[PDB]
Amino acid sequence: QVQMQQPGAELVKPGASVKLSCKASGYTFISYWMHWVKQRPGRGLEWIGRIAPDTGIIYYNEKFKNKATLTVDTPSSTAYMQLNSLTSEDSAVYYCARYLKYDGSTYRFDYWGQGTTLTVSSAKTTPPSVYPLAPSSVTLGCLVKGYFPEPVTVTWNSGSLSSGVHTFPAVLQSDLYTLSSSVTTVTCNVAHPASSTKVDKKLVP
Amino acid sequence: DIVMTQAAPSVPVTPGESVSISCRSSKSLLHSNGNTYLFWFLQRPGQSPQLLIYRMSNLASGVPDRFSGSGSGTSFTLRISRVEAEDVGVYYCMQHLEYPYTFGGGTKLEIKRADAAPTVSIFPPSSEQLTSGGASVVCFLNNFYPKDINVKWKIDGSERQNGVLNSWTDQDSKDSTYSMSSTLTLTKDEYERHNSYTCEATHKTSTSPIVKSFNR
Amino acid sequence: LTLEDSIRQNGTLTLSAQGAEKTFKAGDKDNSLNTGKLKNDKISRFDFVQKIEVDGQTITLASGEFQIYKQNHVVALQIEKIQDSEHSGKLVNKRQFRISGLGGEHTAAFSSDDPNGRLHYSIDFTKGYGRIEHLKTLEVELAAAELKADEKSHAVILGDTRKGSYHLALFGDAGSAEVKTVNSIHHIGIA
Repeated sequence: QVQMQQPGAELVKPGASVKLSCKASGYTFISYWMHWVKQRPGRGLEWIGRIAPDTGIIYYNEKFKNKATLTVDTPSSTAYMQLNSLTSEDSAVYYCARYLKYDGSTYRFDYWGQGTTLTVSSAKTTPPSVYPLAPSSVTLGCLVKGYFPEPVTVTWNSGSLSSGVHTFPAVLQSDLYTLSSSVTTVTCNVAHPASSTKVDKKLVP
Repeated sequence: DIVMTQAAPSVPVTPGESVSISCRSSKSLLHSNGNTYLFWFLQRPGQSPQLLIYRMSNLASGVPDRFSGSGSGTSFTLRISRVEAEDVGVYYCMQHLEYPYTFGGGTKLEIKRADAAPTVSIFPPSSEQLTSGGASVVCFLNNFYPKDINVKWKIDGSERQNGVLNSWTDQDSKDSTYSMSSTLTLTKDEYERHNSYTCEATHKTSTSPIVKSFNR
Repeated sequence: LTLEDSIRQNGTLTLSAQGAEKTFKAGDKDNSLNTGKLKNDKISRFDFVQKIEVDGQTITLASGEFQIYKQNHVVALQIEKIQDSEHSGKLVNKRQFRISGLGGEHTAAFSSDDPNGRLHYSIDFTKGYGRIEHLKTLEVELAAAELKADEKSHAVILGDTRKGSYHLALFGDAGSAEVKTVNSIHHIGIA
């Protein structure tokens, strides 16, 4: 099926460059343009530019003329996007989206990448510290403290337990992040893509 | 550049009723070919934007029949005939008639539901954290309405004003409810010097506030 | 009878007229048409649509009018809506005139929105000069040249236009001409 894979997160020092990738699967890759969208933390979706793997042409937003560089590799079915001279205002999530070069289809922005959370800062990646929170319904917690940077993927019982789950937004204290998650043979599954860590903690008395 | 305006920042609605989300453009999105190039998108929290409506009125594959599209030149509206709780989120309009493609501001759908009480859960610091030199007491305010709630801490009967970090969830995709988590960050030292810890929640649900506590 | 050069990107060709539509899919020999069964010495006009399928959906690449000239042994395609797959990504209303026909060849008139054109040319077997008039364009002359099989196994004039290029193919016991004026490069046909 159509699948578009994006790296979960990427941290780099300010003033450097980064080349985001977006792999493609399940469709005739050369027939579709590739658009890139930035969603900063808070609100706002900006359209950056499109690249055509068939014609090689890039149409770009003037605001990202010297900030973004769009390249494509048809053999690997991957599109890239290089961000340059990175500042603090570039800390954001970046999406890819397919767009058929032809008018009259249902194949335009109908599939979106999971997003790449790009954090640009001078700090260093810290894997999370995971602590299970335990005391007709039972509430169980899971503390994910002192990680950097965002995001993380808290999950219970490998996704089997999905109703009654309450994952809370992170808090930035002392340069590192921290969240908690609740739910009402129970396993807390935390992942930190930036440090490439997966932690599975069981909740027991 | 074409400017897409979503005048309503957020709209409230009760489950089962009808909602209308609107969007205005700086120039007619009608091309000479007669096709109006407008998209409607739904962004659920922590997820990628999802196509809902294309060509201003045509429903997209996988989009429920509740969603409806209408519009003219410089005026466009998305309609949900019967609003369910799964429709909570931010709705974005977008033009693709001219480069640069431009989005709208986004209108958040808010669900007005029946007032409900928070469910306190309290948690002692774990043995692993205590061994690690840290101590975080963590309190949960689960499944309440509305988002306006307040939190107080009692260390051995006295209030605490330092290291109290709080986090709020968005509207539940099913319960249409909110949730909150307050965490008191202590050291392994001063946590070991106190016996009674209490987490207190104040809400419109009850005149008498709810507090749950624990003692080691 | 069979027109394979009129199909684009190995797709389809839905010609439709008089409440009937026949789709000539490339790669199959079953596609055929009138071998002069339509009225001779008359331009018969059809409404054509060129389509391909990408990832399980048909997309119209072009559409417009499709006119033919009938003899014992020239297909013309007036595109009215073509797609700008390079820049806009939209089906624009660009009008262009092309010629994509052939018939039964031997071995050894119309223009863009101008149906009333006269082709008066003569050639003698010296080894093809002709005059074309009755058109919006003022004063066009086909330049005489030799003929040969030219790997097509059929005699070809391959003349010029008066700074131009013309091609006429012999048949029986048919042509296309390219001219460049100040306003635009006009495509003319021979029959």
